[PDB]
Amino acid sequence: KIEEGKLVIWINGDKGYNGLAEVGKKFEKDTGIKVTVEHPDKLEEKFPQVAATGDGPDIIFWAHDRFGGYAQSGLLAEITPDKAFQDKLYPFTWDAVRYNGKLIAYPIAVEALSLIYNKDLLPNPPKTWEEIPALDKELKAKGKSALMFNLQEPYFTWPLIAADGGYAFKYENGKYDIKDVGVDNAGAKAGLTFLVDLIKNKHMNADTDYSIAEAAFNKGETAMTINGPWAWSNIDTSKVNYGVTVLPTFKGQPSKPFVGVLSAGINAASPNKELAKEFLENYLLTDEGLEAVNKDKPLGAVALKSYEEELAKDPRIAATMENAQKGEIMPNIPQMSAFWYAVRTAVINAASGRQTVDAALAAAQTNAAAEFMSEAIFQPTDIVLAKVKGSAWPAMIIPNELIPDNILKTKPVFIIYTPVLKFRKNDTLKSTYCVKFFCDDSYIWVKPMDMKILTSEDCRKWLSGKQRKNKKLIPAYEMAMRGKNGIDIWEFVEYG
Ligand SMILES: OC[C@H]1O[C@H](O[C@H]2[C@H](O)[C@@H](O)[C@@H](O)O[C@@H]2CO)[C@H](O)[C@@H](O)[C@@H]1O
Repeated sequence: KIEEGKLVIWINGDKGYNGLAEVGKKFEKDTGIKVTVEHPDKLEEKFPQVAATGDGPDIIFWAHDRFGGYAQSGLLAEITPDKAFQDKLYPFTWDAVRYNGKLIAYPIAVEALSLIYNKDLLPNPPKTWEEIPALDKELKAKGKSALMFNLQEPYFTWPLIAADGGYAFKYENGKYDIKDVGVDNAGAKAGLTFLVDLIKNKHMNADTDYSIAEAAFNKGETAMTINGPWAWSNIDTSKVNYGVTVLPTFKGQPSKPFVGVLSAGINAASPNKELAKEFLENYLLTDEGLEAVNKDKPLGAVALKSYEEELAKDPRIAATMENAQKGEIMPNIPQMSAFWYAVRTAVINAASGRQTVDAALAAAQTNAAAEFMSEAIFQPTDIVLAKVKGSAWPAMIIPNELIPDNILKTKPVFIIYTPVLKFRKNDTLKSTYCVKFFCDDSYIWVKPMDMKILTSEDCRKWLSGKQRKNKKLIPAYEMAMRGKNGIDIWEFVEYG
């Protein structure tokens, strides 16, 4: 599906993807390059499993917190803007997408959750979470409720959990300590206990989700919701008379939203990196590109200084920014998805009554500390199943140092092997690889989507079943069942 000459773009379903697709059409009009914007379910979960397959996007949009994990797994291409372009965006938005000294994406916009409230039902929103049980009593008498927001995603409940001292990873001396997790300390427990009590006393329901909360507020059934800038569009349509303001305090301390930077990363496996850079820098990251997206669904405070000086007059933006300053910029470290999943499970189990607050958070604490497992990155000397198309044939990835010069010339448009002989590793996925087939000795250039890692257990399973009835592939599989240790790759290149 991904192929040279075209762009496939993924962005989340709550973002202004029709607006983004209008920028895509402008790009297609001027350049002839087709742009397809998609918004699949669970895209932040899917990207790592399909980035190296034919089903990956060239460009992925998400909050920066997922991008450290992607980069550690080699899925993101390094971004290389000159000083002039960097000067166009705020420094702190670049740092959000800096990973191990490298720029790993283009920042787009800054997102924080705010308290949104119906100015008709409630001209004086509570400054404190504590006021809300009594406020809901009063509103229940009038056929309404005080507050509804998405309880299925920890993003929305984290500000309350963090208010009295909950945190993700301890930050000191400019680095995150991954073994110091603040998920089950007395503060986090206090905040999640408050949430569960709101449920128990019937002021909120445990299965309220994004669209339930959205419909409810937009129809005037609830005085308040908690949401981001992307949601202001549908409230405008509603003609609910609404304000956007600072989240309530908990035990006198501000709610502390995790702040996100919507960012666009480029798939390291993509053959369209230069096109992707042209689209992002020259079409999206301009006043008119960003405006088209923002008029579909508000971006928040954009990273682009020129367009932001316009947007910054909006009091809804100022409120976002105030909440952002009371919260934390999310870490981009690879441990973040394990943290999010751990806390997601904890909140859903506690709110539903399926587990206590103490036991839910204690399990989340240990889970959030699990060692991060990066996706493997195709390396030279790796043993693969390679498709000439052409049927899949066992082969070895050849390092550039060993590639016969004639074969180099046909290339598409350190691992220490020996004290003197070292192979530069692949830092990321590549758009093309030079492999050499076993018991065949021919070379080919392949895309990653046409390679699959081949283990020895893979070989046996093949050499044990009905697949062995295909005789021509037996010596191939049985050379590769040896593993890369059992093959002198210098010999294999030199003499077959
Ligand atoms: O709830 C966990 C989730 O939080 C954040 O996801 C946000 C995203 O940043 C926003 O742009 C918006 O779309 O809502 C999402 C939550 O529904 C993290 O970015 C994400 O990694 C995390 O899993």
